[PDB]
Amino acid sequence: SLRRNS
Amino acid sequence: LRRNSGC
Amino acid sequence: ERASLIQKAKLAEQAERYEDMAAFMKGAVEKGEELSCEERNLLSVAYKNVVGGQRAAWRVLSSIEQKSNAAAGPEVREYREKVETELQGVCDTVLGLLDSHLIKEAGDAESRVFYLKMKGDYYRYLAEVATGDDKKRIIDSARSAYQEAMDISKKEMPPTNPIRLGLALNFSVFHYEIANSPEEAISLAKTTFDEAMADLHTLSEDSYKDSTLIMQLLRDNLTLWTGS
Amino acid sequence: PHMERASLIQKAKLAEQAERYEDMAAFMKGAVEKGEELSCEERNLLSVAYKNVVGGQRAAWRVLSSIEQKSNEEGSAAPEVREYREKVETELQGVCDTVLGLLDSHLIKEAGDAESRVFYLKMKGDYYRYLAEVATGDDKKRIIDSARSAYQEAMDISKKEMPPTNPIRLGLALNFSVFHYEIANSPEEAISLAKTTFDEAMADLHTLSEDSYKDSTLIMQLLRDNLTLWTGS
Repeated sequence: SLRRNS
Repeated sequence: LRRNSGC
Repeated sequence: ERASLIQKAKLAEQAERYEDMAAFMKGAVEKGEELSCEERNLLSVAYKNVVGGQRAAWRVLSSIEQKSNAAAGPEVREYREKVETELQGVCDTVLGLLDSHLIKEAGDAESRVFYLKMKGDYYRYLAEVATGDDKKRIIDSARSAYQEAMDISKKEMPPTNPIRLGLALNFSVFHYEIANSPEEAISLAKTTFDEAMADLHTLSEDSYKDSTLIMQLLRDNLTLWTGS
Repeated sequence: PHMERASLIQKAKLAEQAERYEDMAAFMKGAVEKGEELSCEERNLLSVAYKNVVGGQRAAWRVLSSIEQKSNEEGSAAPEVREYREKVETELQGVCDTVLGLLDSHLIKEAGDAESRVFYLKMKGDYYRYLAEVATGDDKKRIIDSARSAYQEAMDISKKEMPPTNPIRLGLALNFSVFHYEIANSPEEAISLAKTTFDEAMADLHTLSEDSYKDSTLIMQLLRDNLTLWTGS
């Protein structure tokens, strides 16, 4: 669980 | 490969 | 002139001076000519890096600010407000560039989707920091751009198009983060991935590389959001 | 509002966390301008802030100047490189001039303690050395000398008042040896300074505490890395 990709 | 100086 | 501004933006990129690069790209846009695919990416990279750093900083400060109680003075709020205003100003600039010059009646669906994705994106950045009643309208301004871009990408582009893929990725992120619609987000990401998977066989070496890149970002997001 | 000293230092610490070194330097400049002496912690905030600011500018300037060298060699193709390298140069020069301004107006105090005087004088040498990296004119000689003087004045203090294991003494000698090698074009003087500095600190490592050892051996490794590079061990 790490920062969402964009 | 570059010379070291102040941190 | 324009040539020189593009030359200087490429030079600023090489020197990792994205603040300068964005400035040159803004000046190049302001010349009124259509940006070439290469030239669009220069503009996008420049501002992406600029806002990237601002957003990163703002997240750091806001986290410090929210983890109040373990100390928090007026400096955290005040300085987070400084960075916020600064970040908001950049978005406002990009969006200005987009309405004033880049988003045009009809071009190619690729440029067309790119600039509306871009519009959605920068409104989403504004939403990330938005706190007032403006939150509603900003969120909507981003929904509209992303949806207008969606409409173009779904008509004019195949589901394997990296621009279509990238847009859907960011719009799903918008549905999850900003809109607080995880169901809508998961579905968009799922559909997007599943549809591009069903057409991967057709793609060439160059095409495949760009498409599967974004497909992995979609898959990584789906894994994170669904808990699997 | 909240632009009182403590708040400026608080905001400089916050800007550091947020990796906003342009902002951090601004807060530190404003904190210096309040007229109070900087604590060791405060000194480092100022140094880190400007080191990062100039760091990025120098990095950029080196990128542009190398491209410019390629553009002007014998048998290459057909101003933007020069113009933009000049923009970055002027910008970089402005920052050094700011740091040096602060050092001469507020930080360099005859009255200050040895460790702090050394710190600032090493700083005066670094920022003049940075100006000398981009200096091409007749000003190059004056700049080179202004850096030599500051490092030498700092050397004299560090050699009297400090042990050879002092990280501030070590750091200074490292930079001064870099000045000799790069700027002064005295590799023999540079190699010797770095060798002597390392060897003398090595002869005293046994005395140092847990915390002292970590900071000292860090700089000694930088000296060793430089010596390896310069001599070809």
